[PDB]
Amino acid sequence: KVTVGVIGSGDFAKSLTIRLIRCGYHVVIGSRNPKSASESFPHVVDVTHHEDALTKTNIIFVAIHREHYTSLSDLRHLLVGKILIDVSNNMRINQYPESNAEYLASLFPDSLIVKGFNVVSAWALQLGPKDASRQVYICSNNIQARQQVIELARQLNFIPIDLGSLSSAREIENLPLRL
Ligand SMILES: NC(=O)C1=CN([C@@H]2O[C@H](COP(=O)(O)OP(=O)(O)OC[C@H]3O[C@@H](n4cnc5c(N)ncnc54)[C@H](OP(=O)(O)O)[C@@H]3O)[C@@H](O)[C@H]2O)C=CC1
Repeated sequence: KVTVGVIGSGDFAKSLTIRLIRCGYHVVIGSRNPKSASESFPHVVDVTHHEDALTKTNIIFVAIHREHYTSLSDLRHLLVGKILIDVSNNMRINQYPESNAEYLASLFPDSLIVKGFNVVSAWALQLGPKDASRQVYICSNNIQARQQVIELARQLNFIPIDLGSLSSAREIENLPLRL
């Protein structure tokens, strides 16, 4: 089984882990408190500290909020070359001078940041997307990473919508707030 990483242990991380297992992946979780977080996950999930989880995969969902990204800054060297999937949303349209994915890319300039899955609810990861809204919008400045995340979306039974460069991340982040 291919191993996919998730940083965080909240509702989104738990729901993502469900879907990843159901679709045939092995999951490693990086948590600040893995002994505590371990009960929030099945025994088949490897719950560990961030620095250990990162050695077990090259593709990591960053299932934390933007305001906590700098808590990972000391991992910069270990994260070099890894795909970081920015799943985040904000509470306001155009909240910051940069999109959350561009902010994450500025913190980890030698990682490969891909925006994706922010439009998917936790409940949708558990039950599946509605048949008329299976779409997940994906973008990145790195074409190869973008295509890997597009393929992961397909394996998770979503319809990936390729919006090209990371410049698209801002309006992808605005979309849940628009109607
Ligand atoms: N909930 C949802 O339905 C959706 C959420 N999202 C996005 O997913 C991401 C997570 O959302 P959600 O699960 O609801 O968020 P939570 O508020 O549950 O936070 C998630 C994780 O953040 C981690 N973390 C929390 N604080 C810190 C910190 N101070 N430093 C380092 N890590 C920290 C915790 O992991 P730990 O304690 O294990 O370290 C925690 O389990 C967000 O970006 C959100 O916008 C996207 C679509 C839907």
